Amino acid sequence: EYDPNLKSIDTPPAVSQQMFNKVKSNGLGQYAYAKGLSSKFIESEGVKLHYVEGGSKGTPIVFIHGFGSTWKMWEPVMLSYMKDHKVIAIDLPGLGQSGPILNDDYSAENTSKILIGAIKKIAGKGPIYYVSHSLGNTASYPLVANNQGYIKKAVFMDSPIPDRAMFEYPGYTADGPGLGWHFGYFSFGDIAEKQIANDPNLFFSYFIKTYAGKKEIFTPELLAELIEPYSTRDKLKAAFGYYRSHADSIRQNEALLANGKKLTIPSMALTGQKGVNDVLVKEMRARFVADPAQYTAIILPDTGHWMVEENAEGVEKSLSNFLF
Amino acid sequence: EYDPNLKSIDTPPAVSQQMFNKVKSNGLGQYAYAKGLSSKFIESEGVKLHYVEGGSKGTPIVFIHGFGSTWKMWEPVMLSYMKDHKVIAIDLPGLGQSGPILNDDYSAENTSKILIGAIKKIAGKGPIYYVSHSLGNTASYPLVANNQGYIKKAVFMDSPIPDRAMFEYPGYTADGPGLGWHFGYFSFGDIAEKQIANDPNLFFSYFIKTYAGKKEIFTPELLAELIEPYSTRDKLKAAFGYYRSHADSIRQNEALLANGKKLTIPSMALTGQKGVNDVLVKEMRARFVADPAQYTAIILPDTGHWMVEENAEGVEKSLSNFLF
Repeated sequence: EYDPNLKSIDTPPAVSQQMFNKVKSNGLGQYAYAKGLSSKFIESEGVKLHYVEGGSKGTPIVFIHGFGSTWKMWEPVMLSYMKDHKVIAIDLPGLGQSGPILNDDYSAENTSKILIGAIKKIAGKGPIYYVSHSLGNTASYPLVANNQGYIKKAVFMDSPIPDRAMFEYPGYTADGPGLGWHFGYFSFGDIAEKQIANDPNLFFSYFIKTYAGKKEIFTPELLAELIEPYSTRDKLKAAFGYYRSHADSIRQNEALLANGKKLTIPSMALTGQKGVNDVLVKEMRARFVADPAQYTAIILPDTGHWMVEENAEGVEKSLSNFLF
Repeated sequence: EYDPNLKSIDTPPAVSQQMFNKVKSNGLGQYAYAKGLSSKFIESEGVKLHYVEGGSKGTPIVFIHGFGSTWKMWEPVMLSYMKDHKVIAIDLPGLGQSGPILNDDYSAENTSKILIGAIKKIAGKGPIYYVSHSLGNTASYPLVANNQGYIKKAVFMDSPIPDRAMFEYPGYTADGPGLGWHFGYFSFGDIAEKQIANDPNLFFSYFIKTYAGKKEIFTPELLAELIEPYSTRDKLKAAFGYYRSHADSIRQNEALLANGKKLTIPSMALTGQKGVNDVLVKEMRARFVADPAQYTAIILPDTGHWMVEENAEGVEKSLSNFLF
């Protein structure tokens, strides 16, 4: 929730860059994976994807991060599940250590095409469970909707799936900046890319803390680890490509919804009370589920947008109860 | 109207600063006062306001600029009218050469109180005509609603007056970034202030051209003149205070309307088709005017948001036909 008293940092960009360098050179943040996990790369449709996996036996679980995150956001859950499950977290095209989509088509259909080809190779013949967060929800709906069966169950976390309401979210509210404003700023030419690349730490420290419920978790070192992956123009260009492509993704998802392809597999909207809250919950119920008997909605209390950082226990309990 | 084909500049920020310095050092832009016009300062409620005046006899006309402008935006109109009218253009609190509101209360009620005190000293016993553009519309509704009679006719240009719909304007649309996004960005901590201060020429060249119908008018030299007044953290902080204070301004204007304080004097919505377009026209007609017969709506075709820059003759004739 917007906090009018939150201060932005005044760290000089040069000092922040030293922090980012230290993260990479010391193999921290997105480059750090715990015992049991392996970092790999795979080519899909000419795009080199980075992923991390663990486990072997048991229904595979594929985790797709979003904006401000990489695969790394899933590490605690992956470690928790790897004893019983193959666990796979993939960096979204262009983000983390995955290469960019060079024709700039970051629409839901294109990213879904890229992801599914990789998933089929890494996860195998299935079925699998599919867990998505933030921009993962933008990248993934066609993938999930067109692969029900191979996807046995699916979870979308906090952020809305692109639909007609994305043309409606307000830029401003009685509480200050609204859900809609970043969809505009991030698709406003290359301005966000250029402005944020000048001082990624400044923008993201404020941005990340703003949507956190538990702000104290986000120490400067943790913030550096989180922001390093988004510290260059190429990574910001890729991230904001998702936003430029939203009108496309909306048209694509609206077509799926109208042309049969609602969800007939069990699905869950899992959100943070202090994050995006009830938007995804209402959205999926009203528009995305064929039978509400298969739909679970859970809003974690006192939890912001960064759900695994702030409430890994709540995320894990919700996923376990729903998936297994 | 967003332009996906418009490119941002690549001018180094140091080179842009040379341009801003040339503007100030040579008395260009907001510092250039045409023959017959006089630059002055007046204290109101502890705030030092800059204003420019011309003419002597005739019903006075007060002009209030908005975001991206200063008194300077009105100069051609002022020159047109000064032989027959006292003409007065005031820099909004904190903007142009006016000093800041130190407690950050840039709400409609506060800015209206500051403005009306100065206006009554400068313009005299009245009655007067009042003409506003962009953030001037945010600053001015209580002033106008509470001083009808002294204010004999009022014109609001392009931008909406803060009301309930300002909590609704979408951040994103099928045609790209929407009317709502900047209301959120500009009220998001001090992030806009800091990012734009790093390279004002980059942000404003793109912002200004995007909102223009006639983009060719905005040469680098004109843009240097327009951006210089918004080239420092203090000026940007004030500008974005109007945005932080919008939720206050909305509650204040809604309270006015709910207590029946609609306009009962002739009023006009004068907008640019390629600018904010029909939003203000519809808003004033539905919510702000007691008697539709007193209300004039004019949307200038092929004219963007910067109405006097882009169509000085159309603005002058529309104003003249309505006011005189």
